[PDB]
Amino acid sequence: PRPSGTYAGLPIADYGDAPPLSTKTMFWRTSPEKLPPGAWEPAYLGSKDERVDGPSLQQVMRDQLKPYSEPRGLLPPQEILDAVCDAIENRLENTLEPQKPWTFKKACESLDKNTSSGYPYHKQKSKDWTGSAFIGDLGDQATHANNMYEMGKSMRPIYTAALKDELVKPDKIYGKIKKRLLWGSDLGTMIRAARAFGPFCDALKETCIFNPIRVGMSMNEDGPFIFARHANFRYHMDADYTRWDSTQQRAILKRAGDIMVRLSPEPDLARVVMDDLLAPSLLDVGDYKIVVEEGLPSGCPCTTQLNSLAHWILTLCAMVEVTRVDPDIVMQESEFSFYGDDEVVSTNLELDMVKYTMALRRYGLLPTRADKEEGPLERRQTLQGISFLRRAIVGDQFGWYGRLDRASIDRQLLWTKGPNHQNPFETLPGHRPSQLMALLGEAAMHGEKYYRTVASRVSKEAVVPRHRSVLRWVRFG
Ligand SMILES: Cc1ccc(C(=O)Nc2ccc(S(=O)(=O)O)c3cccc(S(=O)(=O)O)c23)cc1NC(=O)c1cccc([N+](=O)[O-])c1
Ligand SMILES: [Mg+2]
Repeated sequence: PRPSGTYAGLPIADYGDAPPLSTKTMFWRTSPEKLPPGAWEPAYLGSKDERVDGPSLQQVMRDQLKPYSEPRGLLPPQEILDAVCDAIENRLENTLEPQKPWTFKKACESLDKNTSSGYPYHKQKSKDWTGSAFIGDLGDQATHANNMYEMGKSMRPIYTAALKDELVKPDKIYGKIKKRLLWGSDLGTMIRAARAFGPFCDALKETCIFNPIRVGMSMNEDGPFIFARHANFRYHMDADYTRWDSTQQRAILKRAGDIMVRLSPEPDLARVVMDDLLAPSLLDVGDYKIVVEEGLPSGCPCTTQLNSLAHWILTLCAMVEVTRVDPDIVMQESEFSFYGDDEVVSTNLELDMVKYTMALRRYGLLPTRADKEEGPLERRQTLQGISFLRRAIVGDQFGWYGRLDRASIDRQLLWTKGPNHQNPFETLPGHRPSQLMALLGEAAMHGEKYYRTVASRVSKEAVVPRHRSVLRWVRFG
């Protein structure tokens, strides 16, 4: 750890080991025809992107790192924070079934084998996986990490920075180029965090309908119940935060982590891992590993739950600050849904929206109105039209459900995933059945008319069910 200075506003701690940022996309066009105006396309691919002449990917990454050197917003008032945290912990103790510890074997099995091991080998995890265990280098890395876990010994996570290959609005390619920062965790940290927090994460997933952290929900199976519950409350809103992860305070995440640790079956071992996760983070940006003291270190498996929990603490602190009602009463009078930064907030309380917005902003968060104008967040008295997990919530005669917007459905027709390549507009030879049947489902939820337009598009080239049938399957079966 010898070099020094400042990289993208953040301290340099060492030289970096990360491989080069990706110059390819997994998205291919489904026909050679020209795309409509305003059509979304895969994010910028760097100096070799034929579509535009933009900055280096490393510069694009430096842009994403800016928010992490911004100053934090403020802690909620301490007396409110303490009471909110207690009420959250208490609700979780009243609902979660105690779990057994996770074994090394279980931890290994849980890892997604089709992503990278991160530092130091940067290889797809499948490559040292036998079907039942890690061998070779990953085996060594995993076993060592597991030993350290069992001994309650600290290890420093090393995260690897990347940029997300996804379809984006054209202006993010042909205007001011943007591309989203991803933190990839090192396999050692994944093994330790899996063993320590997999149990809590499982317990919490079993309650995803009765508790606000919805991670693990099935939209088609649980959405109807989840949204029917929200609708029992009068006022509905969604703060639609900007840059949620980069604006988090580690002090808040430490509060969320404390709760996770105390509700874990190996709390002394889990405490060591959570402290490592929340200590100033080492992020490999290629040239340098830099130190990031603030924001969400979003590599590991449990981080969505941790982030969700931090979301819960802040939303509730803001509501208590403004309404001056006790946390437990706010919770009696509300239904929340959280998935990382994504929220739905339903309440019977008459919130002073201007005062609510100001408190969120005082905490360093960046809530945004639907019109992106300045001023206070808005609320409505129907759940319908609020979104969660990229679906509009819709109510009808049969009940509530989540519907994918037409535009997202169109997009999945224009593009298909396949191996990585350099030119997005290239069509993939050689035809995705189950994915077609799913698309018909979503199309169906928009009526027979739109369903039929999508149904023709699907027939090419390529068992096309009737609207009424498929609707019934997706809504009820
Ligand atoms: C965030 C997100 C973004 C894109 C997709 C998604 O469906 N992507 C795609 C999958 C498969 C294909 S395929 O090539 O035809 O097989 C896609 C093809 C084109 C475009 C997409 S995409 O929507 O633009 O990514 C595809 C899914 C998600 N994930 C969710 O909607 C999601 C996340 C967590 C939980 C739930 N959920 O419980 O409903 C749903
Ligand atoms: Mg939302």
